[PDB]
Amino acid sequence: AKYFLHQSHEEREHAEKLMKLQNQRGGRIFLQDIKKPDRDDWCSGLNAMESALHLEKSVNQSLLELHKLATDKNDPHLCDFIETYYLSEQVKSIKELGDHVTNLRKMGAPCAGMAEYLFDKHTLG
Amino acid sequence: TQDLRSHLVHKLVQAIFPCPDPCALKDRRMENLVAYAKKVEGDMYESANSRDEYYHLLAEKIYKIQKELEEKSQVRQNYHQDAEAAINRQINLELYASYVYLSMSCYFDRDDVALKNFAKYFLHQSHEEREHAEKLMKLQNQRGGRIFLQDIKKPDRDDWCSGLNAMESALHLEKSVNQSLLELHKLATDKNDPHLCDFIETYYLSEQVKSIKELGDHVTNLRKMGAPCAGMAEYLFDKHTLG
Amino acid sequence: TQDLRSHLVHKLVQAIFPCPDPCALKDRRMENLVAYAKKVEGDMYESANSRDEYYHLLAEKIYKIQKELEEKSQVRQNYHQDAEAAINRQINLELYASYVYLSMSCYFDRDDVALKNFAKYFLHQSHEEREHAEKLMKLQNQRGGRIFLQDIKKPDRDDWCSGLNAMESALHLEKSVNQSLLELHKLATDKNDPHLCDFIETYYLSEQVKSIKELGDHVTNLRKMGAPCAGMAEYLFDKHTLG
Amino acid sequence: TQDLRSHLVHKLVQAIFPCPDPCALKDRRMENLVAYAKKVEGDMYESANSRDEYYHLLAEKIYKIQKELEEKSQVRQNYHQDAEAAINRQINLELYASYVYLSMSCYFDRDDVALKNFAKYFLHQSHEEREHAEKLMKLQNQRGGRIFLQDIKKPDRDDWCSGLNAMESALHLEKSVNQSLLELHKLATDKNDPHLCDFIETYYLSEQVKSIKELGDHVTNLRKMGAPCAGMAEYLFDKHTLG
Amino acid sequence: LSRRPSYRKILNDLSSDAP
Amino acid sequence: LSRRPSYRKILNDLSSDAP
Amino acid sequence: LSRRPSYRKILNDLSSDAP
Repeated sequence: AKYFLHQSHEEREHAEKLMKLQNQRGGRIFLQDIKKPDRDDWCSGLNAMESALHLEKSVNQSLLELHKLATDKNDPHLCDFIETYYLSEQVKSIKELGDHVTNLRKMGAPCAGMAEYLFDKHTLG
Repeated sequence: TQDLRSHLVHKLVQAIFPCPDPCALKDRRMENLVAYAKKVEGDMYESANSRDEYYHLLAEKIYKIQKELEEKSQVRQNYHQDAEAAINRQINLELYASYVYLSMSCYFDRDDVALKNFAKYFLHQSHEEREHAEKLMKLQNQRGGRIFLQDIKKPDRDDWCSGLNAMESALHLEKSVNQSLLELHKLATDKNDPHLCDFIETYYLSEQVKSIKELGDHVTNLRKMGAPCAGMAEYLFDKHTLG
Repeated sequence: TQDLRSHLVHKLVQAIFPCPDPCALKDRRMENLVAYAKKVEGDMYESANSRDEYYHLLAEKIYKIQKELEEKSQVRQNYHQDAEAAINRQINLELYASYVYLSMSCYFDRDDVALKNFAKYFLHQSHEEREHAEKLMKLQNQRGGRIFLQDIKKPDRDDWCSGLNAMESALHLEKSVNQSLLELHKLATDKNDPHLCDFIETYYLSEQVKSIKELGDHVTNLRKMGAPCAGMAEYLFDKHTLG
Repeated sequence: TQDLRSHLVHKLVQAIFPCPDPCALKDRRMENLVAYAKKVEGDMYESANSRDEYYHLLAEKIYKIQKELEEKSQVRQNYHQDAEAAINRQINLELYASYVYLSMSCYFDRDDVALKNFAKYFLHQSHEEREHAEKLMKLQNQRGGRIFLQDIKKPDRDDWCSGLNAMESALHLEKSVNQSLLELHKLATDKNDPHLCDFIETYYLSEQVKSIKELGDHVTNLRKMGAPCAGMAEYLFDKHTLG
Repeated sequence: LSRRPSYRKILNDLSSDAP
Repeated sequence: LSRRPSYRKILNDLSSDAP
Repeated sequence: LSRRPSYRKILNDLSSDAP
């Protein structure tokens, strides 16, 4: 829970930084409705880690599409800032989630509650 | 027309060859070089029509002679002359911006303005632009490109009206600098130069965007408070924001 | 030709399948796999012409078998095999540069040279190149690309003459590394890879440019002072610059 | 066969004589040397039978020419060529061990392994082996022996299975290094070299024994807990021992 | 085929090992 | 020719100096 | 002769380079 809260705080700070960067450039921001997660019950831990990894991959794909659109529409500053101060954190998060998934698959989760407890008390502990 | 011809014949001996060396070499080489220069300029003068075409042909001959004696740097790797011209234009624009900021700093610290915080902010901006220009010159020297420093233009508006007009002029200057940086990045991308364009878009565009945003905020404050429609707004912005 | 055939038949059982597991699975699977390998190699040997074509067909069969058993990483997102080959070539070049710098450091700390500061500088450069290579390997492992470490080539010049020739060789090596980095950036840009090329041009090209500039300054100093035309210049550059 | 002959005729001018000096001497000496080399290679080609015997005779001639131009060090005292060959083989083995440890460190820090402590331990071991190799090179340079750095071999097993197989391979490598050190000590004792063998048995064998004991303890722990029969044992050994 | 560097690697290895 | 900026520089200098 | 390792080194190099 603490790790997920820290990740949520990091994503919130990144979103606020993106909003501030858009406001500095002069672009308008039209905040719409926020969609809810399609899976209210995240099964256990392995499914939650896989969903987080898929979400990070989708965010990375969206960032790549944004960089490509900024390069095609003559926008070096925005694409450079995105690929410098955002893609590194995304790659680090993807690598950490992959390591967590590998650990949960090798130890035995959710096939046994011992692996989840040990990963809670050792890695994120 | 004697002084003009004397200057033209005295500048070519320096434009063609730099400086000799008495102790290392001899002295007859510079004499032979200046003799050949006199001979070729006399041959060009005897075979000329008017005045402008002779000067153009002399300039072309000087350029063609300088085409060989270049001595390229050993650290030069993947760099085109268009990138060098773009860097020179950017350096000239940075020097012009520093001169404009110095003029603004020296215009507000007078007695008829009485704005010390504005003068300090303009002096800090001029120092930042000077440091950026020096960093650009150092980066160009590290890559091996030549730097040809020319004359620095003066601001077209010696009297900057008040404060709002000065802020608008500074914002327009920052927008022009940003456009020049974008053109430099595009030219470096089209001419295969990722390092220079990346360094420009990383360690320069951020400061330019921040300065543009700050100038826009200052203009918005001056327009909402009431400047130069009332001297109270300028004094309050001096004693609060830049104070 | 018995030892060659034995090595060829003992390397394919490892190139096709990695390592089995007795406690987790059983043991008949590896036996069936090696039996199928023996059967297919016998079928290829019975239907062959000479010697080179049989080896080529065996290598192609091994490649085709490895085409399925790949197990791609879940963290791999937008990455082409050309980028992987370019990263492998860059890693090989970094290892070669580290080996050359280690040889230079071990060549100057002898008794016939007596240059401890040059050896320390070369050792520091070798450590920096080693750290850069390790960082590149870690970045490739984070993206999910495979790393196939091969043999490290030796310097073609075991005797680095003196100091000026060593500095020129180091400058040429740095220029080659910069050219390889530019080619990698171009390949990543053409194959849709902004993150890798941006990281390369940000956290690697600056150090390369600084090293090239430092080596150029060292070469200029050695040429102006008098090296290796006089041992005084080398001693003074050792006791002043790198001292 | 033109490129091969060109390479063979361009490598002999560097293998026979190192590097000339224009400013110190003249230039006709290198010309006379390369002319004599061309003459002798032409005489050997005109008096040859096949291809391999000519290359062998050329290599023997190069060796015989290098027998005179050796310039022994003034610090060399009581040192045989067998000891030099043994030190070179030990340096090659140390470089191979460092490469294997680097490959192990870069194999465990991936996403399909997720063992950061194992990668850190392997990187520390690689750094220790690199420092030991550098110390051996420095000790050889202090004694006056020549160092001929050759190619570094790659690990025969690119995929290190899991953790137990990697530990067993590291233990076998440490045992091979210990056997090589024992052979070096025996050769130094038989060839009258107490200083080198004493330094090897004092400042190297202790670390080797400690590493062998640590690897044996790690293998025993992996066999008792259950690796690679279960991923829980590897995770616990990562988070407890190397954690 | 020749899309991966291991093609050229194994080719050079087999050319160096086998005469 | 006009491939380098010193072309235009010397041209403008000669146009400003000479009438 | 074969008293120095550079003998075997050059021999192996010439055997690997020349067919």
